[PDB]
Amino acid sequence: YVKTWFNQPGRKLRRRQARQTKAAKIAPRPVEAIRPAVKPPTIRYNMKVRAGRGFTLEELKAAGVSRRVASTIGIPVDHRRRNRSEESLQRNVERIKVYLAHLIVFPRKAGQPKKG
Amino acid sequence: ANPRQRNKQRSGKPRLTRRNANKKAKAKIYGNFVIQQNWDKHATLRQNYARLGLLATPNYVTGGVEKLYPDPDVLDKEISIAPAKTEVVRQLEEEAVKKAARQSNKMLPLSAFEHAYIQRLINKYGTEDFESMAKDVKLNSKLFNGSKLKNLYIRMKA
Amino acid sequence: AVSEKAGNMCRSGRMFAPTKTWRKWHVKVNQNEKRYAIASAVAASGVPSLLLARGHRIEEIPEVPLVVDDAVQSFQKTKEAVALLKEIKAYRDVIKVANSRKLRAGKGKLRNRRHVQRRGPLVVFNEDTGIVKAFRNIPGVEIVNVRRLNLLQLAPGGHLGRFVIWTKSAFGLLDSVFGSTTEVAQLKKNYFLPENIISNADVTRLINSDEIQSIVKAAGPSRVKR
Amino acid sequence: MKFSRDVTSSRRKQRKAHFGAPSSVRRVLMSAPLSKELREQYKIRSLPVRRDDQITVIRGSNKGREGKITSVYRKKFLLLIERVTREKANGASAPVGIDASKVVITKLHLDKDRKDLIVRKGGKV
RNA sequence: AAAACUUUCAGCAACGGAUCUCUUGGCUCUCGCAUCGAUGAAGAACGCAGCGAAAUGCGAUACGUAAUGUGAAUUGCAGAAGAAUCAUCGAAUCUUUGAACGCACUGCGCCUUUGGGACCAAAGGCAUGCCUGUUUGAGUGUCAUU
RNA sequence: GCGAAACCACAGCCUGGGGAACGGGCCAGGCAA
RNA sequence: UUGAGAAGCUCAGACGAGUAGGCAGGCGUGGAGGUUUGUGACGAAGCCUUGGGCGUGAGCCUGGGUCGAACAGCCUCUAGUGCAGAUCUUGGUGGAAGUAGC
RNA sequence: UUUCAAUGGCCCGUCUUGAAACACGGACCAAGGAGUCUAGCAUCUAUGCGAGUGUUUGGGUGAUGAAAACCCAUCCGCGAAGGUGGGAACGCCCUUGUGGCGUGCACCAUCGAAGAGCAUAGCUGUUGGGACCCGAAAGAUGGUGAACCAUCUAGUAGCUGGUUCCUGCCGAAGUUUCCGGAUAGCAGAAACUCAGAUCAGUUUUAUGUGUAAAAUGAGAGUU
RNA sequence: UUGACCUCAAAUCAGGUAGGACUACGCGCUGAACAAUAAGCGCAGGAAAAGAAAAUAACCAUGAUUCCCUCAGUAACGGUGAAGCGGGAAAAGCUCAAAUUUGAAAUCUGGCAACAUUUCUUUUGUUGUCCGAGUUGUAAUUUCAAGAAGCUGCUUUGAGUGUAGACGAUCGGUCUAAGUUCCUUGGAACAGGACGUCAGAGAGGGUGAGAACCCCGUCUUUGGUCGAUUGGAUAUGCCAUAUAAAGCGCUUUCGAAGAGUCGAGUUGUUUGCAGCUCUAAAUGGGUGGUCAUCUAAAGCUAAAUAUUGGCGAGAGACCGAUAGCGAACAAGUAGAGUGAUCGAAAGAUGAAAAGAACUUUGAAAAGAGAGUUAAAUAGUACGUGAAAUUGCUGAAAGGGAAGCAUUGGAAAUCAGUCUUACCUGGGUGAGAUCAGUAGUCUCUCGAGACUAUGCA
Repeated sequence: YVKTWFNQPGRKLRRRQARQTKAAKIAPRPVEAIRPAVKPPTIRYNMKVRAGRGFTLEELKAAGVSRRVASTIGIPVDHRRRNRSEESLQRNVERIKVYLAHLIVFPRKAGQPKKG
Repeated sequence: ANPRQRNKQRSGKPRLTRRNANKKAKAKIYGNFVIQQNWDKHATLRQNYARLGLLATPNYVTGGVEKLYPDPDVLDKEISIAPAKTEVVRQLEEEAVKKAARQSNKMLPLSAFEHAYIQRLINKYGTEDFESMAKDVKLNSKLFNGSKLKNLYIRMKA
Repeated sequence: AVSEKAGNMCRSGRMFAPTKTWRKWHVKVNQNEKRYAIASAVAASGVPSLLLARGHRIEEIPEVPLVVDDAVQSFQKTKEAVALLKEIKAYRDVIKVANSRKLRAGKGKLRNRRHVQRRGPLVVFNEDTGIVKAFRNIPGVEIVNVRRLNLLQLAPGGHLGRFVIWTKSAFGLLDSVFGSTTEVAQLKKNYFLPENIISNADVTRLINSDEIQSIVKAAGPSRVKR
Repeated sequence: MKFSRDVTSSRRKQRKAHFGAPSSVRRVLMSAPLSKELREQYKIRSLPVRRDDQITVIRGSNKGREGKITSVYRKKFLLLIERVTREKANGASAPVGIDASKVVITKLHLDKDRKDLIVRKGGKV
């Protein structure tokens, strides 16, 4: 049982081509969703900062975005992560606020029945 | 090699060919017509998003971005938008305003049933004690609450 | 490779040591070795002797390194490139490569490897506006960007001294893509050009200078009589 | 140089295509040039051969001698020319074959389909 | 000692099929795509060409028809002049068999319909399990029920 | 007239001695047509 | 005095068996990038030949005869690279033998 | 070139055996035909960088094959954690030379208590992997009509037979000693320090055959 | 009794669906050698499986799964041999059971009727009615991330039908530059010389030898054009059953949570899993370190990943007819075997068949003349035609070998031949790099190439 990496330049170009069709389908929105900033859970890397999965419910409510719409404007949700330190709430709320600063939202046509 | 591959190589039937291989050609843009018009057909999406004033990824680039030329107390605060660095972003933003401008009439009128429904309540229980008029049941057939009765009162105005 | 299913001396047998696809095909070189080999490759394209000695027919080229202005990047027609090449007297290279188009020797040509010929001049540009589609059909003339110079194109066959025809915009970027022995290339991070074992590479000047020839002892005969 | 990945550059695959081609693909492989004055009259370079087309042989032992095309022998890529023959042993005539890219078309057989083909390729009569 | 015979070397002719050249083949890697069958698949057998030895192709509409094109050839001959041992292809055709299906495995049937010129023939179906439903009847049912 | 297989380094006078068989080749010999 | 392929040229002396084994320089084959502005229907490759040469040698260059479409020298890259044996694999062919014999 | 004349020369390879004797293998010719591919380790050398080092998981990019080249983000791996004399080299001289006066590297003696790697390529070595090639009854699974077939299988070997071009240099040991071995020894290969220094399958002189101190030669000793 | 409801059956009762094939990748059961190994069996897809924590961890804590890199040949075990961490690729979340709609089974298949609709007269729907299913529970609702209910006051909204254009995707046709000019050899010019042309086209192939310009193509094409077939958006027309339905907010009211399962003893298999013996709980239960985390026994789910098969495609420092597949061809073919199985050998005339008329001998087979061809030293036993091996001829040699080596001789045969040039003398005509000379061209005054003119 042996594996060869001859398709390594083939697979990389397939991935790039897979990104370009995604960009074609969804033009204005970025090819990647926003991710939060979290700290690795170990004494070795705890002083580091990296990306998370999504923004917890305290990070959404504090920033001012409901949890239902957040999934629609590209902000992802992590029901499992929680905020134990306020610096973790702060680094990710401002991460949301800077995102909503640059976020153009296209209006959608809405059904308007004659009566009500 | 295989029997199935080999019998149709000897036979006289033409091979079910497909001239599909178009290497190096990118996926043509559909969706937003504005960006399609300003989409260079040769540049990569990281290059075209940048040239168009759009972020391809709000998350950290995991690699080395091209250097073509030798380049020389707050939870209540809100970020006062981001001015567009390109015309094309302003084109996208301008359309957002106009689309919202058309969809401005979010107030709904009333149908006949709830129209006479609100008159019957209004002319009997005044116009201020909405809780009391929600407490009555002889005229409040559907047993609306005070909150929805006020909404109907506002909606009937215009 | 061969079919893994398919001794060595028997007819219709398993030849000794079945060729295996996991053989080592690609070879690692450190980057700072690759930049050194390519900075050296670029340096040796400015020395006319190493260009003739590689077979380049540049006996009438006005100047080495040969630099043109930015108007060559806006060419559109291959008549124009031949028009320019023939006024810089670099067309001897292309007329050499055309006459050198033999048919390969051996079982190579049975394998999509039909023809052979020399290498002509190399045109190093900075912007694509029609230069790449102008010169490309000219036999041998290869066009490669300044920022992605390739050792198989600056040192073909392993031999230094390919005839390069720079452009003005490309030549001016050379101070930024390679750097200097003191400063650093703006485009290649933290990269300094190599520093040599010696400064004056001409030894006959080192030896036959006064500062040495004034202190050496007497000279014997070059050939001693028997 | 080829750049499309839809085309191939293989001696083995291109020869497989050439000799594996059926007649409706062989009718384009057997084309012929046009005479210089006729080439510019219709502004077209080369047209596929056709029976009853007046042609002049340009290459080979039968260079120069003109005629028509009695029948196009597609399965071996040959043109049969009247009066361009060979004396067999038995005194009969085994007409030699000429390839379609050697002869030159002087007078075409004007069919309704040929006229449309001429005007289809930006030409005129 | 010459011939004969034996031996070496050269010329010439056989014998053999190496070498050299190639090459509609093999192998290897990458790449794109998602598609069999109870509406009878894969497989098998028997057939079929103006004549085929294999070989492909095709199914009594047999080396295929319809349709869309191309526009004059098939070719060892024949053969017609919308030709074509052509291409495309969305319509019909698609022998006996085979998961293989009436029972059997050659034969023997059954049922219904069509008809022939009451009987017979042809066609259609007549395989099992399971699922949803419809009708029919029955249980020693539970009742219901004056 | 039709016609093998086995076998095959190459051969084939011995006489003696040749130290290790040496005779099937080495040296002394005769023979050797 | 021209004798700097300084990896060159030149001078002097001694020395030379060889298994196991250690070290070094080369010759040859297929293909690969560079090159000879290389060779080739006025004859490539191959083949035979008591033609002529070169090298200690592996090997090489050439004449003649056949032959008919390709090939090579040089610098590097590379590997299914060099045969007298293996009761070696495959094909061919003899003696045995016109024998055993039918 | 064939042939003759005179002088000569026991069949080649293997194995055996000091050696042969041998016993093997060899009817002839052509072609095929056997240290290879790979991961790990250590060594030597070459190169790049050097308290650093390593782009190729991946991303960016590459219009002229785009599986190449070119570029770098976050990790990560491997590293990183004082006197005395003898001394290489140099200066000052100065009776110069001779030597002295010094400064003293690497290192070694002594008293003592101012990092050198990492990565790539090669060579040789070693361990695995089908493992230089060929050859031992198998066994097991599953089938077919005790037999037979197909695969697992590149099952197993200390053994057998074979393992392919040239020249040049060096060239043993063939066995002590303890104990299948670790030693040694011989041969090399490198690094050192000295010829004003040590030596010798040497010979004398002489003291009591040994030992110690003259000739004859050779540069000798270490790791 | 009637007749309901339950069961029981049958029918050629209508509408269905299952089987076999493939098997590279994939999910299970099962298995010996030599190891979840081959095999055996079972089931699938364009991927399969897995999957939104009864998951880590002890941190400033992370956050579905899958693959890659590292962690790491590490811990642990006793050589076997991981997992968090970290860094990358990709990302998307969800549906039930447990609630009384109870002020109204609000849900659904099937028959029939019209309305439509189409990759499509071959598809797929709606409306209406009737019948069944269903109260032993079908919809809405809610899934722990919560949420239900009352309240409040802000923000919201189509499972429609067209048309129109733009954009894309797949199939099809189509548009597309220049030598076959002169000279030589050849059967043939595609060659060699000469003069040209095109080039977004000097890839490759064909063509009577090496063709950018004769032919197919190639480049433009990361496209014009004409058709059809669809996809997600935009624009706009019409219709909207909204008395409705959501999000956030506030709660003096609430908050259901999957059993022969977990767990224990015990026995097999390879820690889990399986049988057997028992068999639970409700701040409980699992797992880690009195704490932290998680919330099993029900369900789905893209993409990242695999691919010796299938439908095609592009290439290669690959093999080049004893090779590369067993098969370049009649290749799993002939042929061998009762059978399962096994299984080959075999490529090349020439540009063109011009494949040898005809005469003649022979019963023919064939031979001899003769013909074709550039060539028959290409005659279908057909490219080149090596060695072994055999026949004929010429030569020398030839008392039980041969064989090779040295030295010659002889016969036979090749090597290689060269006075010719140099110097000097004169005459004769010249030219020039020379003119007690005149111009142009490219360079850097004078250095070249020349054009006149005279020949000192």
